[PDB]
Amino acid sequence: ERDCRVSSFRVKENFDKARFSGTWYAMAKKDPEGLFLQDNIVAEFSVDETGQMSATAKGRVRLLNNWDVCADMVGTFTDTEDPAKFKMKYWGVASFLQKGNDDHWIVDTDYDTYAVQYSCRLLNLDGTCADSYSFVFSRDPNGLPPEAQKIVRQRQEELCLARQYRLIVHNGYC
Ligand SMILES: CCCCCCCCCCCC(=O)O
Ligand SMILES: [Cl-]
Ligand SMILES: [Cl-]
Repeated sequence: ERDCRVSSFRVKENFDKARFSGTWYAMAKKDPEGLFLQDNIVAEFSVDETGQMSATAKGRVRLLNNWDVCADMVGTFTDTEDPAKFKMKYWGVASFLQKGNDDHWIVDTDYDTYAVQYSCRLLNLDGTCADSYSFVFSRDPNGLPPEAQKIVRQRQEELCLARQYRLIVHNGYC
């Protein structure tokens, strides 16, 4: 019944980069193929005078053969015609960390409590996403209040992802 075409997904009306700046703690993640950020994931958003949004992120990543390292990542956001949809160029402060360019959508936020982010890296031929990821962010590292949690669950369902998240732990690893 429900529409899972990426082209159908609503995103945050009149998204305000300035209001979104500051520290966001990842509470939950839906992983893409070949997942990178594992847990202890914290993002820092900024906007400069030209209106350009950028971010840094810290988190544990586990490169294969199970060697744990705290990745330090950088992202810069190129605007699109939709104020809530961006292209995010990202890299690690270390050369060998994963680099790339992903769609970065702010699906919903109230700026001071919760955010829902979404990226489809690759479409299916029917317009659904073949390879997606999504972060749920909280301003408070101890988690969302119930009213926000309930809104977020609705958005997770609208993205056709609600069954597919895992919780992100924060235990000072970094
Ligand atoms: C919120 C901006 C984060 C900086 C870009 C790093 C994001 C790349 C990792 C996301 C995909 C994954 O973690 O599997
Ligand atoms: Cl609930
Ligand atoms: Cl579920």
